Amino acid sequence: IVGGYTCGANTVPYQVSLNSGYHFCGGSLINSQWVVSAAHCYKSGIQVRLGEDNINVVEGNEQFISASKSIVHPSYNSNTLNNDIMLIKLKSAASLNSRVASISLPTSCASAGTQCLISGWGNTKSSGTSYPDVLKCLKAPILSDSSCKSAYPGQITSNMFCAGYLEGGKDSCQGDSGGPVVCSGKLQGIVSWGSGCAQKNKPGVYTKVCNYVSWIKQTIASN
Ligand SMILES: *C(=O)CCCC1CCNCC1
Ligand SMILES: [Ca+2]
Repeated sequence: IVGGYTCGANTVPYQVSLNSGYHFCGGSLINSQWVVSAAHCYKSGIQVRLGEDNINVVEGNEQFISASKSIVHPSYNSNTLNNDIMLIKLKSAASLNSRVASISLPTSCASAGTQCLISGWGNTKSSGTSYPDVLKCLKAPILSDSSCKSAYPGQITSNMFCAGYLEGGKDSCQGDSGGPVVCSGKLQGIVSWGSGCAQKNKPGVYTKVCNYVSWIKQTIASN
């Protein structure tokens, strides 16, 4: 996250770190046995780390659970990143409480101007790499579809939305992929792609979760 602040330990209880010997993507806990992340974060050998703040030190509250299966959306397109969403089932259920809790799925989509919270352990520099130890947060608004399409002509599908600042300086960045975009207590987006990090006129693009609620519910119910 570039231009963000330190969230504070366990203040984002649904945030998870996907680990393969190092942190490579974020995710969101939606129930005790399932996490939602981005399809482009897929790989085998994923260990889900819950209740984290400093990802390089065991501080207490951490729960490390292996993924039993990962389900990439059947229509995911790696070239356009359309349908960039994946579900991960945990080998055992997580222990929920105040430091580890699930986030609710939306009932309606959010409108332009809604302020959301984006969090993650991704790069904090737009020009070069600096990865933080603790979780960073950023408050960002959802932009209008016209500003989003004017920024990325021909690349925005109806399963994506832009959030951020056109002036540059504040954005999600590499390492934040797969993580949550929460607005009014509902998971509305997943960090997906953008051009560089916090560049002027190039906001971040997020997977529009409200378009997948029935798919998520139906997939969880059958697995
Ligand atoms: C995931 O970490 C790949 C890059 C994610 C982009 C970075 C720029 N802001 C939008 C998300
Ligand atoms: Ca830790």
